[PDB]
Amino acid sequence: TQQPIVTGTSVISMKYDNGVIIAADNLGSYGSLLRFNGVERLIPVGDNTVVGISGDISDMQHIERLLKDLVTENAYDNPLADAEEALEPSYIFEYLATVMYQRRSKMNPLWNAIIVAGVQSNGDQFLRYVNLLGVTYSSPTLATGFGAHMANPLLRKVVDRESDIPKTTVQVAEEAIVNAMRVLYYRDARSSRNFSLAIIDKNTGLTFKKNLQVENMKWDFAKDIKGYGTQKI
Amino acid sequence: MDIILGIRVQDSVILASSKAVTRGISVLKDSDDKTRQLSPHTLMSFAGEAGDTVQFAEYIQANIQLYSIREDYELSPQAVSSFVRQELAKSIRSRRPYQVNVLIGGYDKKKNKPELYQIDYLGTKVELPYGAHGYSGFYTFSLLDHHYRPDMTTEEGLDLLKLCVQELEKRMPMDFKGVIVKIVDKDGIRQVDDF
Amino acid sequence: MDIILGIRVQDSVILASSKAVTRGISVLKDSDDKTRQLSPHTLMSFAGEAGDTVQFAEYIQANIQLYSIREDYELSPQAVSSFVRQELAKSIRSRRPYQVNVLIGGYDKKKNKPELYQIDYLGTKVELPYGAHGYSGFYTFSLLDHHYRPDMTTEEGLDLLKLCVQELEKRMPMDFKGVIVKIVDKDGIRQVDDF
Amino acid sequence: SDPSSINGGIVVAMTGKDCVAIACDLRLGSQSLGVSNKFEKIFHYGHVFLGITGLATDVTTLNEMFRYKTNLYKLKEERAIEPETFTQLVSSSLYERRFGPYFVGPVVAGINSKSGKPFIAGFDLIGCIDEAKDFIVSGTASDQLFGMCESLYEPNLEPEDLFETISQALLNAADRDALSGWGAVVYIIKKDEVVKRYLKMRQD
Amino acid sequence: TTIVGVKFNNGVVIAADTRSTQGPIVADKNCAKLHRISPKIWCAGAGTAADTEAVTQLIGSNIELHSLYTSREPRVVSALQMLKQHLFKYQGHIGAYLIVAGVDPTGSHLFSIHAHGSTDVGYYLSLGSGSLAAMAVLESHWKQDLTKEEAIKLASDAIQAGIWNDLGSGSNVDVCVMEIGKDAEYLRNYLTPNVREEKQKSYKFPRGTTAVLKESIVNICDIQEE
Amino acid sequence: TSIMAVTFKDGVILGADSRTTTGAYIANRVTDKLTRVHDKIWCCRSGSAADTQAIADIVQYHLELYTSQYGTPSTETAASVFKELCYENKDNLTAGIIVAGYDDKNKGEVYTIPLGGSVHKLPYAIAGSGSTFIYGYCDKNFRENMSKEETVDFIKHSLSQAIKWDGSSGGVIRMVVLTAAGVERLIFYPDEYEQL
Amino acid sequence: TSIMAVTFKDGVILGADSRTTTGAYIANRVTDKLTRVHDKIWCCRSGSAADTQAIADIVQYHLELYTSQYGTPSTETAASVFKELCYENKDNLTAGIIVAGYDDKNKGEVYTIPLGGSVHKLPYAIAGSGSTFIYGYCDKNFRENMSKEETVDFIKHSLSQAIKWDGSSGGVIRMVVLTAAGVERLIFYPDEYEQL
Amino acid sequence: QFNPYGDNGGTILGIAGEDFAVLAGDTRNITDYSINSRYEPKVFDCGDNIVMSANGFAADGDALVKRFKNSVKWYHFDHNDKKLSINSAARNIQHLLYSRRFFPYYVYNIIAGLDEDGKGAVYSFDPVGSYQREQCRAGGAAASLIMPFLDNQVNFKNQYEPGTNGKVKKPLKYLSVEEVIKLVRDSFTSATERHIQVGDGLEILIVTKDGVRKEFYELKRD
Amino acid sequence: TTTLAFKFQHGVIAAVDSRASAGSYISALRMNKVIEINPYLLGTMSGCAADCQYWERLLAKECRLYYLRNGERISVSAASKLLSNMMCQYRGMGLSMGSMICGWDKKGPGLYYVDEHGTRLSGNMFSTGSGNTYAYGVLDSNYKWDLSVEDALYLGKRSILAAAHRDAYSGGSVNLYHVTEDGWIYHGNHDVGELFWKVKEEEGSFNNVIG
Ligand SMILES: [Mg+2]
Ligand SMILES: [Mg+2]
Ligand SMILES: [Mg+2]
Ligand SMILES: [Mg+2]
Repeated sequence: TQQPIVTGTSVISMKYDNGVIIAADNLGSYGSLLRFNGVERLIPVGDNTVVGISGDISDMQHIERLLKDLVTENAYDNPLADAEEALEPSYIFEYLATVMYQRRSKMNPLWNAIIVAGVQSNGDQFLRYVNLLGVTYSSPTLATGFGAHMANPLLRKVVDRESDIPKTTVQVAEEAIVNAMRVLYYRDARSSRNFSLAIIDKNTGLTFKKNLQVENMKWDFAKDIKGYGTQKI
Repeated sequence: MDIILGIRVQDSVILASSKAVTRGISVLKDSDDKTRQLSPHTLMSFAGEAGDTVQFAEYIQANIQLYSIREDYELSPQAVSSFVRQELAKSIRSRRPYQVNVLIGGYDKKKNKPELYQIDYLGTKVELPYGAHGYSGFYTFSLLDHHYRPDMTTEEGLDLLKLCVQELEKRMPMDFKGVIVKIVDKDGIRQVDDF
Repeated sequence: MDIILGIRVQDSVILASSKAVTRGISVLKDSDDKTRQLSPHTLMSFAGEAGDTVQFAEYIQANIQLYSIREDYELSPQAVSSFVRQELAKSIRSRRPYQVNVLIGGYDKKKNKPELYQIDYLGTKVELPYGAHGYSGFYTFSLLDHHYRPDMTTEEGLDLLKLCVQELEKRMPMDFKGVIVKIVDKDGIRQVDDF
Repeated sequence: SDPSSINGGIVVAMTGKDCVAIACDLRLGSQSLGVSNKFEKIFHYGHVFLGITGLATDVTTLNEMFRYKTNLYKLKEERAIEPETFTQLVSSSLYERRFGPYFVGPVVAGINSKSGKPFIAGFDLIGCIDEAKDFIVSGTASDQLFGMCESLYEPNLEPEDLFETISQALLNAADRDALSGWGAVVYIIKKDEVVKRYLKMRQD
Repeated sequence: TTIVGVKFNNGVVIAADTRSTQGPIVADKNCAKLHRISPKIWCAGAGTAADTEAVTQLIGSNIELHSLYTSREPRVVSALQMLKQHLFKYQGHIGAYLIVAGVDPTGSHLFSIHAHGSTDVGYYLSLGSGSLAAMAVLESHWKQDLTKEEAIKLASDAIQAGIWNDLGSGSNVDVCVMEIGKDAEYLRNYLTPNVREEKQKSYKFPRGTTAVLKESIVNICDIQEE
Repeated sequence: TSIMAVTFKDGVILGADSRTTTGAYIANRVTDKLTRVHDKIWCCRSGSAADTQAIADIVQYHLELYTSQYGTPSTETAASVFKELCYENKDNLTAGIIVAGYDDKNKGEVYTIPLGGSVHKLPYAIAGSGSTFIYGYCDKNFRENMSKEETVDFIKHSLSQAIKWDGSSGGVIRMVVLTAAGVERLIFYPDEYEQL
Repeated sequence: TSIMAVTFKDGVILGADSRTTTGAYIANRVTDKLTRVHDKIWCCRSGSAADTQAIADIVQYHLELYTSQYGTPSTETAASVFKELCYENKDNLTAGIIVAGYDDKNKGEVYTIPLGGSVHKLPYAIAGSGSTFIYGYCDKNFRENMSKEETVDFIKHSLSQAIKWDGSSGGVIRMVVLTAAGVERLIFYPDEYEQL
Repeated sequence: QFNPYGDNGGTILGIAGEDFAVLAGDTRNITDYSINSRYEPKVFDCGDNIVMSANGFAADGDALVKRFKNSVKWYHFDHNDKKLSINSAARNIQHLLYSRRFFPYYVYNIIAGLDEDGKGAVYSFDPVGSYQREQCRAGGAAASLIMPFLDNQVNFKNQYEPGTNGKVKKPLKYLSVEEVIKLVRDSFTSATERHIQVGDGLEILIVTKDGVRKEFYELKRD
Repeated sequence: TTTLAFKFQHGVIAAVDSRASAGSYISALRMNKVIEINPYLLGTMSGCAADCQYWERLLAKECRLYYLRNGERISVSAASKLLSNMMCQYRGMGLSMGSMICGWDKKGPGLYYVDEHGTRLSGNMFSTGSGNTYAYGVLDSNYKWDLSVEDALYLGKRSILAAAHRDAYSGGSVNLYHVTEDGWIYHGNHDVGELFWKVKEEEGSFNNVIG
């Protein structure tokens, strides 16, 4: 049993017609202190999977190394490591999900909430969640922490059920994700303006976007707000 | 001060109450009478926290005796029980409640009927053919449920009461030093001196 | 399983042990024998936490019976008591101690002397002319201090024991359902079937 | 310990066509011990019926309180109180003990003598009003009652059909509650006649 | 619970869901969370439901008396000030979390009030367990110079977000529109997107199914003449 | 919260962020923490919003009544009323207030009233959860008798850093300028102050 | 405690105060918190002195053994050994360490290892109880590729403020300069840095 | 402090017919007041004509189901591809559960299938391993809402025959699969109305001698 | 819960209720609280049903293995002791079990009470559960050794009824068992609701209850 120290907030994601999108801000908070501003919390595994992690950063760095070791180990005595026997999103997830549940079963968890996003060999979209308890679930939209409360409602307006996925384009999905990240910046006290976004498409592959910023913000209406009730000046 | 039983038969109410009083690990008394006469035809037995029981009982007694003198009239057992209930319901939300459970055995001279009321320290009142407080009912109610009739004589009620006490004496861990038995009927209140 | 008394008279040791066993608010048994014969001339009575008492007693019994067979010889009451003490002293610093108090009444055939040992669950051993565990001594020791002689007969010891039980029955809040009395002398161990 | 579940008991109320129904079990206990099988939890003040679950002493106390208040209401207003008005009185009376509440779950039932409109209402312990069209539940088996009522109930039932519906809702809910049962009473209420029926049920 | 408030061109609109819960159980599926303080001052309440009513009634009573005394129409700042001073006094023990909105001779106003007594001003607000779902919608679609129709749309869309996404919120959407120089229009069940589907079976019993022990007529009438 | 009040040549300027949090949720991102208790006596509030609002309202009432009887009160007098409330009710309050005001006689003055209810007159004062991160910056960059533009830049730069590091602080930077000329409100948005 | 490590053009400089407290008592006013784990790899220690000393000793042992087998280790490698100890034993440790070192290939590098056992490579790092007060100052005044004299002034000024505000920090300012030229120790006394 | 357990809500229901059996459960997964998924299957086909649902803490439920499916696999290997009877599966699961008596699988489990005589069967478990065969059993969040209804409409409890007035009970006539499915749907529709953790969708698995069949129905999404 | 068992002239009777509760909610109306260890041995169940089921089924294993090794049926005394010894291993770990072991062996009919504490008591009559006090009252006042099988069955049946009525956590149905030297004989499941009214009429008891 522990307590998280350096933490990473929401990770948000959704499925669209040809793939998945996932995003997460570049902040490593130390309680209320916004300590580290250059933290990458989206970690690609090969060219078909991106693992987004929230929660304890030291545990994230540990998981990051497990995945890096997983890639190395898969290549061992494997002539088809860059082909038919390459790592799949479902393999990577199930491995993590096994580790998370085992760690909680020893009462020494990895204090994280993880979302594995990717595209399978047959072109199917993969999006599934797992956390420190070893709890798993899948949905057209997934988000961790605050994203679960604020992002999902917005993303579910685009893809409310499974049948909406083919109707949703990458431009619409990316737009919804980017809007959600802006909302989280407005309302999550442990968020940052800077974030990373990754798209895994079954045609165009893995597009990893770094150094993104929340833009088109509304603040001007603040000038008119005065006092807390009766004050006019 | 834990065991108090009551049984309403044809023409009387019988109250049985233990004789033991314990302070610490020592039984101080084995002849304690856990009862007060509220009026000539109304008897109240009591059990609960030390001190509170007698103080409450005597306070009720004083109030009923005051009423009796003021109106030159004996209140019905029902009226007395309602007064007592209100006092306990009043007491439960006080700064320091009176932790007292009571049985009120009375003979209504107007209706010519015996009446037994069971009231706990919260002010929970119920009229019953037979009743008890604390764990007393756990041992005795199965026997009373089986043997009790509403047309029982006083002598049959006493025999059923003896069986209830014998079961208590067998299966209860605590020694309550037997019981004092009192009968409430049309002629008033009397004590069964051999039980 | 709370009351165990012992008294060493001229030519024998007498152990008196209550018959009650209580689970929750119900007395399950009123004929329980809280004793084990360790050897032909050594008897051990016991009291403490439920389960531990019998398990410990039987474990000791097995060990003494094993010794008896191996050496074709009966250990002295002193030797047995020392063995028992060590086991309890060992037990008190264990992960889960055995919460058991014992009295060991034995007749030493070599010295031709009765011997009573009192050992509590900590491994506190004392040889006494009379002993008890828990609160039993609080009621009985004043009588034993007054009436006890070392030249008492077995019959006088039993009479003094009856007085101790009567005082317990009067002033103890708990009903322990009387006692089983056993005598340990040169001829071995026997039970007094009327007490 | 939990005051709302020491004595046990349930009440349920339903609306029908030009009628209402209110029903209650008869049990009173001290946790595991059954004490009385004649502890009725429904009372009436004129043509307004009030069912009260929860701590028995408060049930008795509140009945005596509302008897007091409705008797004065009538002397001053020169008319019997109506269910809508009484509902507000119960709410008011409970909230005046906001920080020392009565541990109860009241249920009002009746028919407005002027409009003829059926009325039922439920409250929490500090008087929050739930004015439902369909049914109201209260007690230790409220979850069970919600489940029965939600499936058995249908609107605009006739008096003799409503009786069967409410009776079965109560009975089967009580048979899944350790602290409810030992008998049951049902009131069938119409604008100028009320029938009270005691039900036969298992006594365990 | 999910309640919101949205300012617009010539007034203000508030909205709320209709679900009331006791833990995970739904006590009432069509609760009324929009309360009237005065004709053109309405509030929506979250938190302890008996407290949101009690406090809204009390202040509404005193507001009405104040209006009669001063021969003036009540102001929102008056309700706001009376509410917060009452709530502050009880140090959060009165679990009332309110959004107060209305129009008065001064103009149109929108405030929020927390149980400890703190107040806030804004053009758009949300409160309750579904406030985060609602606020997400408000932050995505709110703009300056909204029209009455745009504001009602935004308001009800924000409540819907709570209905669907929050387990503590559900059933229907209530709305009240308070425009300047007009009567306030209370739109009970403005939206009804959660009607129960027809059941597969009728559970109407045959008459005589229930076992009966006794029957009797209950005398509800008074003591009769003659 | 991040708040500060700074005296300069022509008077005094109050500065504040606009974020109010309930845990990690931003309950209000456009809060006005610059509160008026008199024409040219304002305060910056930190701590329990309920407590600081209730205090400020009572103070405004006292100074309004003072003015009716004895004319315009001093900034010192205002600070004394704040202190009297905060000190006598310290067991039931969580309020960290900075009082700033302009007289013609005394000019710009700043008083800080921390948790205990003590009073401290200062050239400038900082407070709130985000003040911790700018103690060094503010100590190094403060000068007495700065110009209006210099003081605005100082507050803007300071709160910019407090916002940067403190998660409890953020939103816009509000400022209120108190001089002989009158009362001027200023506002600075994220795109302006973040790039400093 | 107040500690920091800053990279510059020619390499890296570690800086620290010298105060160790047991409550409000200063147990040691001349502590050396700048610890050597290898010739040109040093660390700054914060947290439990027992824990940080035990860790630093084990690390020094690992790097000494590493050097015997594989030659001079990298600063990254040193940080990894620190991390491995701090992460795997996080339940029983209270250590906040900054690792700084000089390679000829990589030049000056700084790694910070906070409580959890995470690692963060940075241009500069600050830590200790007194670091809180200089987040703003350090962010505003840091530049990349400073000269030795500029970097010494930056550290001196920064820790000066940390000491000024933090009661847990004080004494002298120790510094260690790591360059191709070698290892230079510096010290600055109160009369020097207090008047800054 | 770390709490290894959690509550993912959900409600399940198993009913045994004369020659069939059903195991139903909602598809909603939740934590606290948030929805995780509107469609996260909870009832599984484990093979050998057995269906299973572990309701409660999803992680332990997924682990138990995973283990049982594995126990079926190894039963085939070890015993010459013999079919695992429903009663044998039940006893096996008891031992899977009791292996964690001191750190249980926080789930109430149900399995359904056919016995060796071809009759419908449902077995119900508690978190620690006790089990027993039943005709009707609802488990999970809204179990208390549903079970009274089933006592009434399946076993005809408290229902007597008109005219006799409580002297003659309503006879226990067998129910058809279509009749059972109606009671299942009405059970979940009612539960959805009054329980916040129940909703989104209903998935039913029907077991007959012909095999396992699925049926899905929408539920309210509020 | 309510369970009892007693020895008599022609063997031992074992009677139990059928209710299971999760707080106030009745989770089970029909729960088998008797464990058919083997054709000559019965076990009651009190407390954790899991622990009762597991350990008593494990006892059955040991009793069967005993018979195979020794070619002779195990005694009730030995069987009861194997069980108590299993309990003593998880002494303090949190098991909850209260069971009477009923059987017939060489020494005649046998009855032993065994609880998680490792306690092991021989006796003619036992009763466990939240409603044991009610059951004891009926038993103590009507029990004889000279009882007929018919009367004895009724006694155990009636004693559970007494508990089912008064105890809130006892009820549902009554399961009867009669243990002979040729093995145990099941005497059916008896709904309490139906049994109550039946007994009330025939016996005249429960006068206070209206029917
Ligand atoms: Mg019962
Ligand atoms: Mg240490
Ligand atoms: Mg210092
Ligand atoms: Mg909802």
